[PDB]
Amino acid sequence: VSSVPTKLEVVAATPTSLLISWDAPAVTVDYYVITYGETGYPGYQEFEVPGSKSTATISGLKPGVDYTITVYAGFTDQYYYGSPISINYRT
Amino acid sequence: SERWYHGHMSGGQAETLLQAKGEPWTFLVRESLSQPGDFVLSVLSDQPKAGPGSPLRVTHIKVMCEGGRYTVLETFDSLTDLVEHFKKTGIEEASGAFVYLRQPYY
Repeated sequence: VSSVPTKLEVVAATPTSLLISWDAPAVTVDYYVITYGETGYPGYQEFEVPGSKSTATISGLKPGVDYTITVYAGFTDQYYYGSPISINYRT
Repeated sequence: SERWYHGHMSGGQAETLLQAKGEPWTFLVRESLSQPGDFVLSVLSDQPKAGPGSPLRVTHIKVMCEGGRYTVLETFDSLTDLVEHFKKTGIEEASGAFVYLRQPYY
């Protein structure tokens, strides 16, 4: 839907954790939703973050595993979340 | 085959619902708010989120739906046939990590 978070980086990593930062999209966001899980597998964990926050910490990962980290914009207006931006990082 | 389905429900509300009624392998099906038309299998694991006493880790599994078929491989006619199939052996949520569907959340 085009108004999607414009970048998503891993700012600092330990073998079992990541500190991701995204940059807000052009439109006002009420909250962000972030999922993460192993690339290729259907399971993922989920947690929400206030609209004023652009960084989150992901903990409890296994070392040397490719995880897929996805961020969505959340709006109270909308039934569904915004378009996602996602990367892949190896712990 | 319909009472474990909760429709428009967020992943975080599922977590809150499953962690409070905190018995392992309690599951429910909800539509995905990230992809319309798909659904999510939200399962309460037996693994604590942290140390002893902490809530149990909730795991969400994408179930894709196109052409009237349902998949998480193989496909299924309905969400019931999917849930019924994985109730037997479980879902490999991650490399070597399985979740099991024992108790439906009504």
